Amino acid sequence: PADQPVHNYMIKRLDRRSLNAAFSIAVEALGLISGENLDGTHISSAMRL
Amino acid sequence: EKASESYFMGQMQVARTESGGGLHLQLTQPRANVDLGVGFTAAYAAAAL
Amino acid sequence: MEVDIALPTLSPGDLSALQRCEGRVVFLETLRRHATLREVALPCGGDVLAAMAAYRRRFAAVITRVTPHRMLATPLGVGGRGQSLVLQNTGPFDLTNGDHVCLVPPLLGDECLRLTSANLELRFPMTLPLAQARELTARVVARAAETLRGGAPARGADVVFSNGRRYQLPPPHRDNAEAATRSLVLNMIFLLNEGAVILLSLIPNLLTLGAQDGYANAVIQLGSATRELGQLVRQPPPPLPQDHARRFCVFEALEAWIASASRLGDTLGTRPVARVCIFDGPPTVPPGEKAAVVEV
Amino acid sequence: MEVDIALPTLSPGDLSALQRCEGRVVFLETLRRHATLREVALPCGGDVLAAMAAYRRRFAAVITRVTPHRMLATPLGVGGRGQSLVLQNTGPFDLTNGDHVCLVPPLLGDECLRLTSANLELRFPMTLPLAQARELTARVVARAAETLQLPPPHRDNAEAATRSLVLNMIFLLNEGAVILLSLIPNLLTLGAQDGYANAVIQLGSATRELGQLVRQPPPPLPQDHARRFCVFEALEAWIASASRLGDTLGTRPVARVCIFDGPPTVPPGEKAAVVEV
Amino acid sequence: MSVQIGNGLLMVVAPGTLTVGSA
Repeated sequence: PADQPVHNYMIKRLDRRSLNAAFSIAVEALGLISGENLDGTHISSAMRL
Repeated sequence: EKASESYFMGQMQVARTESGGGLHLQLTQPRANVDLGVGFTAAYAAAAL
Repeated sequence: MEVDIALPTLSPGDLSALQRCEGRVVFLETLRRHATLREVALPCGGDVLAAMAAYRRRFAAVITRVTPHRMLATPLGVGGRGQSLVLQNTGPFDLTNGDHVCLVPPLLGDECLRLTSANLELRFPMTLPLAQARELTARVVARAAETLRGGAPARGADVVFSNGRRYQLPPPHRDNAEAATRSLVLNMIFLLNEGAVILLSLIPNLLTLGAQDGYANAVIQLGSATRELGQLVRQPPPPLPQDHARRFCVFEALEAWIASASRLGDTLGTRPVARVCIFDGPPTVPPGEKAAVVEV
Repeated sequence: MEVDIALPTLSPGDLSALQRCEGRVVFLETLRRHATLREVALPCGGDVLAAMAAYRRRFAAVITRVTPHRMLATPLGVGGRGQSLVLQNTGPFDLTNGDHVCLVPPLLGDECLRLTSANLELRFPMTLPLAQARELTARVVARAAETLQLPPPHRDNAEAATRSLVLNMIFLLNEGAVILLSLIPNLLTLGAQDGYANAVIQLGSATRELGQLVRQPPPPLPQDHARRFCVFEALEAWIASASRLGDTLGTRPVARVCIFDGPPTVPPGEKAAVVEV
Repeated sequence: MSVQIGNGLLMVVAPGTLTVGSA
């Protein structure tokens, strides 16, 4: 006897990855960038820049 | 092939933590993927040695 | 600081069994922002010695909320100012308020979450107060030792009192193999025997002294200032020429024993990792439910 | 809190030398806020055992910055169990992520930072991982116990270390100890029927040369052997005493290395982050 | 009529720990 036409279903699950990277900033240079330790001199401005 | 892969990028975000004195900013990005074709859609040949 | 764990596609139903573990402590490898359940895992049955030794080469971390996507975890050692956290007690007996906790592997009848779905097993350690944890291992090994030499069948000493409810110390070779803790027994008995041997070889006359005066006077003058009977320790005979198969240098053995005893005494836990500071709750937490704690 | 170590004036030929020491640890005597450079200053090489015995009374402090005026520091452990800091690996061995660190006085001498501008010099201790500091202190105490890269002892403090050792050794022997000693043949006959048992016994274990020379009778029963039992007390004592042997001989570790980003290994002579325990 | 916008202020001053460590 003939074969009836066949039907089939299939599913694929997701795959999960991630990416990352570090950005560590120094200990003497953010409060010139945060302006806390900034003192008013013609020398510290250049260092903040 | 023309489209051998389905790819989803999540949303970037920052997670930060203090160590090594300074600040340690840590970028992350969750991302997922899953093939988009019945049967194999990629192969290699190993040409040289 | 916080790290999640890539939780593989396990199953329906069994995930709701993993969810029952929201206070157990698991050991990572390194502090990244992404781990995998594939690595934070041990054989459900393995020796307790090497597991206790591995518990140091790694970092500790507790399990906060677990979600079908992933479970989040917070480490213990690293951190700042000692934040608070929950710690589901799993021990054989409860832990009282205002004390310390230690982490020892499951010396007794093993427990493990047999994740049969993705074919892997998790083995969580135990949480015991320091006082009883310093001596439970001694109970296990003393039992094993008295069984070794074929002695009296029993004495009625396989019990430990704690907050009244006396524990029974379930019988051996019931849940685990007897070989689960035999390496610990060997490595701890052999070292003490070697220490006693080396000592008595240094001081031969130690035991022929007065059973109540010579020994006591020797110790009271040794712990005190430098009487030392000049050189109290005796002079050892010369050794063999290093090609004779019977060479025995006492001091080489002494160095070996010092090193090995240090290596053991380190990897035994017995160092507090956290301290209970419960507040607005029942005064003491029976075994099986969670409790508030501060890391040390 | 931040200890402030003051400085005299110095020639720039050595200020740049001291400036390259930004992660080494010093040893104060008191935890006053201010302190002068003369306070933290040891003589040149000498008395490794005595020096190690000195690190157990004063408490350490790592320095963090060097300005041409002052020199900051940090009390190592008085109030912090998570104070993330930096100290440079000044030993011969590189160290991996995870293990603790222990301070030991240097060897061979020649690791002395001489400042002729004030006729003083320092001796920064090296930093070793535990699994090796233990072996080092073991070798040194064992060698110095014989005189009842190798420097000799001085015999004026060796006896103190031998006392510290023999004391912990002698107090281990108790009524229980002889019971455990009564099975050395019963142990050796076991260490020949399986593999791991033969492995756990070392080769020159000084006890394979006892079960083959001396026989002992059944152990004498103790007094009141119907109520108490000695072996468990003996093993509790042994655990309690072995858990604090490296303390009385070497020194307790102070910090374990943690690294989030860089490669795990940090080769000698390079800075590396850490969290103190 | 007494609870948590000054008991607001009060609890969750919480999500501020760096106040960075760097100049």
